Amino acid sequence: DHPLDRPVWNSLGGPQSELDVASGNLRRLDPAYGPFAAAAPGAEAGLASLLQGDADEIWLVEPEPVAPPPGTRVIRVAPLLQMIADGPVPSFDDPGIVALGETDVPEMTALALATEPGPWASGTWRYGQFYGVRIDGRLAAMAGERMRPAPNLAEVSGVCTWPEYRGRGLAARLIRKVIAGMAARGEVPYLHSYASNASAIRLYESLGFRARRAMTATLLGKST
Repeated sequence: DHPLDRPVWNSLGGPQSELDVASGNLRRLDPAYGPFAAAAPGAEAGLASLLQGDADEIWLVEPEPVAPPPGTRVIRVAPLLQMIADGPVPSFDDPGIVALGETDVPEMTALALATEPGPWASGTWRYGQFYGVRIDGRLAAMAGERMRPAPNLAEVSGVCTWPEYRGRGLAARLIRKVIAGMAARGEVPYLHSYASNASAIRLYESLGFRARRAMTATLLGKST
């Protein structure tokens, strides 16, 4: 099957294998980076073993909903549309977009926790390159890189903008910058949207992404 059919499994067994903290037929992203996990086909019972504290949870990204094995419960199930940008990136020079780094982490963290960038843990900024835009000296918006299911695939993630800076085209410009870097390295961008986000899908289509397939994000917690 395609590397993007199991992006958590494949990234953690592939280019990002140093981020895997589990063993054997379970793969678990270092929690400093994010909440993602995956099981070998047939080995899903072991997912419960990744959930010890009462409030622990794991996100899975698979073609179908993951059934809660014994010791677990489904908290959320989110239909996704997975998209790929495998056509040429038109060049777009945008010097207002700045690379982010360690000194920006407090501000990145505030933005991420306040908006909907997806999961954001203490070390998520280390997952790959992040870019930002600053307005009145504030970090207005950001976007970055995340999973790498194979050497030539790279995920666009962490796209978020403070409400007060929305409607100015920042997200589009940040996505452009991220995919330019991927392009420079000969990598193909991909991303997930919620299937429900009609607006976002149109934005991504306008930035060169096409629908690849439906996927499902499952959030598992401990059974009560």
